[PDB]
Amino acid sequence: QDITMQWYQQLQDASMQCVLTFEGLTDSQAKKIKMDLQKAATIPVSQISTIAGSKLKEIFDKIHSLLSGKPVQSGGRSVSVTLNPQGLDFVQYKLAEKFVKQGEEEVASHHEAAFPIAVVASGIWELHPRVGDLILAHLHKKCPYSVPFYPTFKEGMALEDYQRMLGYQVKDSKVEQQDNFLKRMSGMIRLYAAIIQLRWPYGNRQEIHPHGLNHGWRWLAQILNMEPLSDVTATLLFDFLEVCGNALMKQYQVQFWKMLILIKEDYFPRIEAITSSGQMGSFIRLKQFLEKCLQHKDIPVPKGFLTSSFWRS
Amino acid sequence: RQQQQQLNHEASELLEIAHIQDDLLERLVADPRIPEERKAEIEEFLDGPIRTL
Repeated sequence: QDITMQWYQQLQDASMQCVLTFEGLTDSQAKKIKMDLQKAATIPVSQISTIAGSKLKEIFDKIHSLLSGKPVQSGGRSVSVTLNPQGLDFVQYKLAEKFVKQGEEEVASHHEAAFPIAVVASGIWELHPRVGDLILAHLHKKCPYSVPFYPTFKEGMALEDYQRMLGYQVKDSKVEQQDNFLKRMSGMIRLYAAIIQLRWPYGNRQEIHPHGLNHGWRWLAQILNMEPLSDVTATLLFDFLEVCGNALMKQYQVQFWKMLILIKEDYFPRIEAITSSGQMGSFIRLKQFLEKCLQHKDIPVPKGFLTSSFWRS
Repeated sequence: RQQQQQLNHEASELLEIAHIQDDLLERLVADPRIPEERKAEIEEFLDGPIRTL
């Protein structure tokens, strides 16, 4: 997976170059500006789950306006980014991470919210590809299983530093649990699995999807050609196919079913050996989801998918 | 004639068992309600020497 890890490093170190570009943003009024941008660049993403589709275009334009140079209403006074080169590079970073935090602390709790957040992330990525590379940067670090790559336990570094690589949320004191960590990882790739299939409707876009559905085929191929982890793999595989299996079936008619009549024969027996009966909850539901789909020859539309009824009311 | 019949009888019984085993293996592999992980395990133990009833 050298090809993928090189591309992975590019987005990582390239986001690190962004960590260096606005270090000057790290006075009494200069602190007011930093908060005003961090504030007026993360509230809109938090309301995407709680709005009507008829109104959802308001948030898209409000993000597009603030980010394109135009002003936006934050509180009472108006905020802008024009002639604010660090504020521009600062908003793209916090915006890209807020999209991931929402997939981390909302999509984990409520799977339906992935799609209204994905379309908005997909349209902004479309108009501003730099924001999208920052979206992949944070998604990759917070969730390395979305690259995908399984970090290995290494000698010479502390254990706590290794647990963070795995994506475990740790306060300075201790590491987060595993059950709450599996939810954070699920919600993050259900969001990602929704992004690679949905497209912002309005705007009259001539070009291709920013992060197309092609990245969904390789991801499934790239995690099934490596040995599975005990509980993560069987979980993340399910909540990925449930979200993006339908869109992947239509694009690749016969090639997707060949990949699906394979996991039942080859990759499913592999998961039984590595996992004790005490934590089979991932693999057991991975089959319940298929057995229906296999005999039905169809993957249900993800529960929460956006319909036309959503865009009018 | 006795030695012929005893061999024709052993081959007839083993052929009856073998056909049962072949009908099973085929049906199990094709069954939608069987997980893939198990099918590979079934193919290993049934696509070889003939098993007891």
